[PDB]
Amino acid sequence: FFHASQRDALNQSLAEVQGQINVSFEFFPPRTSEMEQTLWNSIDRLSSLKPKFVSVTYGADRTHSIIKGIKDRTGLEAAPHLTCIDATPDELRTIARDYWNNGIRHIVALRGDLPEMYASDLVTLLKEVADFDISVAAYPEVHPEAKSAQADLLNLKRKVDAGANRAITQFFFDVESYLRFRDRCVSAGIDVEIIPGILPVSNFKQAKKFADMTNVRIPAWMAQMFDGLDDDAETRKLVGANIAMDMVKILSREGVKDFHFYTLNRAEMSYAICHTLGVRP
Amino acid sequence: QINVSFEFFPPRTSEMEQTLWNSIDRLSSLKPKFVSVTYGANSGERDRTHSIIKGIKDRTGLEAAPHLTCIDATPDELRTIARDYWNNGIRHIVALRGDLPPEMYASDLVTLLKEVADFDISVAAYPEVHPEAKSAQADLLNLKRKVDAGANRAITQFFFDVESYLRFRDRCVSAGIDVEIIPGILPVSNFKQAKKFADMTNVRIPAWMAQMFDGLDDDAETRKLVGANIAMDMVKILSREGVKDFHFYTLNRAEMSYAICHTLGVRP
Ligand SMILES: Cc1cc2nc3c(=O)[nH]c(=O)nc-3n(C[C@H](O)[C@H](O)[C@H](O)COP(=O)(O)OP(=O)(O)OC[C@H]3O[C@@H](n4cnc5c(N)ncnc54)[C@H](O)[C@@H]3O)c2cc1C
Ligand SMILES: Cc1cc2nc3c(=O)[nH]c(=O)nc-3n(C[C@H](O)[C@H](O)[C@H](O)COP(=O)(O)OP(=O)(O)OC[C@H]3O[C@@H](n4cnc5c(N)ncnc54)[C@H](O)[C@@H]3O)c2cc1C
Ligand SMILES: NC(=O)C1=CN([C@@H]2O[C@H](COP(=O)(O)OP(=O)(O)OC[C@H]3O[C@@H](n4cnc5c(N)ncnc54)[C@H](O)[C@@H]3O)[C@@H](O)[C@H]2O)C=CC1
Ligand SMILES: NC(=O)C1=CN([C@@H]2O[C@H](COP(=O)(O)OP(=O)(O)OC[C@H]3O[C@@H](n4cnc5c(N)ncnc54)[C@H](O)[C@@H]3O)[C@@H](O)[C@H]2O)C=CC1
Repeated sequence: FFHASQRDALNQSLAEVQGQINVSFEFFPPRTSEMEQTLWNSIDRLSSLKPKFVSVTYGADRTHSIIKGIKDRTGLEAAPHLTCIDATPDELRTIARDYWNNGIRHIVALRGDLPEMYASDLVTLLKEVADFDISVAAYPEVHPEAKSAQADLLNLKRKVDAGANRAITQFFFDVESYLRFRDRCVSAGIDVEIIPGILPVSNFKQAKKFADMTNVRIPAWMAQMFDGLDDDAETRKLVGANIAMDMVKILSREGVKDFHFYTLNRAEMSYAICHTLGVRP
Repeated sequence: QINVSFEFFPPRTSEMEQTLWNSIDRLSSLKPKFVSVTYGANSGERDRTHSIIKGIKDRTGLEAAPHLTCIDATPDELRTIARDYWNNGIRHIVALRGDLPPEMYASDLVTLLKEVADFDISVAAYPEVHPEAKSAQADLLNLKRKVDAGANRAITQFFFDVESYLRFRDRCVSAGIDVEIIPGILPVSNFKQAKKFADMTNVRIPAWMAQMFDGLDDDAETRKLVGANIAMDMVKILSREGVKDFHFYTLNRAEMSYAICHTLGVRP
């Protein structure tokens, strides 16, 4: 009936969007020789998809090196992450110029976490220190430390007004949440795209942990979807890929033409999802 | 409230033999309503089909339905085979005619089986019409004949255009065919092989699907994920349309069908 014809149109419209969807991949500095091997293999694999750009997380660092290793190994725009943790404004400016003179003109401005300065201040700083393409974080399901939804929302506009080139959302599994949030944004005056951050889930346990610490919700249907798969890595991957592909299908239909993938240094899942989006070698 | 069944085929090599039993153990934990095994005239013969059925029965205690064709087989041979199965606990048979290399049609086999014993009988249905049918009307009338002859249920040829199945089911009901029209689901991980199958059976492959597998000839892992996504989508749609039974053409592989069943609520 309707559900049948709807899926056909939805799959067809996605098939036609092949070629005009931008994707970016997020990685993290490896802590072992094994993970280093995995990372550089995922980078080589995902590079064939010619992403808009790739980013590297910032702890508290090999971040700078990896960025460098990428820009010259593949020649892709590498955007390093930067926080306000354990660093003074003077040091920050140092690092800033230390990147600009290295070909790095794209940075993901973030506050960071501790076990007194906000992201907004870092945005203005990078803008005060130079003119980088600032990418900040957005939270469709409100950041934990936010006073209220509107308060958190107003902060994003504050970061955008500060000079943020674009916003990248925290991962989510409730598509409605993202959509209504994106509406709330434009309805608030923010004129930048709220690029959805996609987390392809193969390890539900880890994913559930991340969610609890980021105030992200795990809809019941999803919890049921992975229930009983603790010892079935292969099935978890198929189920996880299915969920991600469906999510990115709905978003694509809703006009979203940009996606940021939390690869966790793995390429296959993100690679497959991109494939369904028309992003191929 | 969803029931499932899995179809396997007689292995022709030691490696496939290994693969098959690994899949049987894996899938058996899902407690399928029944499992079936195909028949290949020039690819295994009925002894190989019989062998697998006996193996499944003795090893899992699951209902195993052998596929039986009436081509190049005399009525007396068929009765002998039928009686042999029945006395050995095999009470479900997928009655098929088999491809012509007229004699007797599937409906004739159904009638012949019911005479031997009160067998549980499943017959083939084609949402996109059997390729040799004089017409869609005649092909449907034939399904009616097979059901009227004693067929307990119909199992459709695989399809990728879900609406073709939905429209077909409606025609069956309008035709008075009251048995269940169980959709045959083909999870695709090897598109080239699936396209060959589809082309030989006039099963339509939607443009979006052909595009989905384009460029993955040497990427088995991506084909699996894409295929699983397509399959899970289909069963979800079908499930919402009242389908309570699914038959999986596992091709002797378990992962894809296992995952799909999981997303359907069918778990160990
Ligand atoms: C794409 C992405 C990448 C990330 N990468 C990393 C990484 O590499 N390294 C890392 O350490 N962390 C990373 N994080 C996590 C992030 O640093 C944490 O979520 C952290 O809690 C700070 O958030 P923020 O950067 O959005 O800062 P902010 O935008 O400052 O938001 C944090 C909180 O401060 C509140 N707020 C802002 N201004 C004010 C004000 N003036 N008064 C009162 N309240 C205010 C906000 O409402 C919010 O609750 C990432 C997150 C995303 C979504
Ligand atoms: C679930 C399923 C399982 C299968 N398993 C196997 C298997 O294990 N082994 C194997 O060899 N094949 C198998 N097949 C394939 C099948 O045997 C072929 O499609 C075969 O050509 C027809 O078999 P049937 O049982 O549908 O025969 P029938 O139902 O007799 O149909 C065949 C054709 O004859 C027509 N017809 C019926 N009566 C008449 C009449 N009196 N005059 C003229 N035309 C008539 C029908 O409209 C149709 O075109 C399977 C198919 C399905 C869908
Ligand atoms: N989206 C988020 O909320 C992110 C938060 N972070 C925080 O910054 C820290 C330093 O970065 P790394 O060196 O990469 O840490 P890490 O090496 O301990 O973690 C590696 C990667 O796992 C993922 N991850 C870890 N904790 C996460 C969380 N709570 N939520 C979502 N994803 C998470 C991220 O991709 C991270 O890059 C992380 O430990 C984490 O606390 C980092 C990336 C994303
Ligand atoms: N569901 C269907 O349409 C089936 C059709 N058949 C036909 O009967 C012939 C003889 O049987 P086998 O010796 O097993 O052949 P085979 O040995 O060439 O094929 C082995 C198995 O692969 C699967 N298969 C092959 N072709 C298929 C098709 N077109 N559609 C769906 N599944 C297919 C079946 O499980 C079959 O048992 C097959 O070659 C095929 O043409 C057999 C089983 C199922």
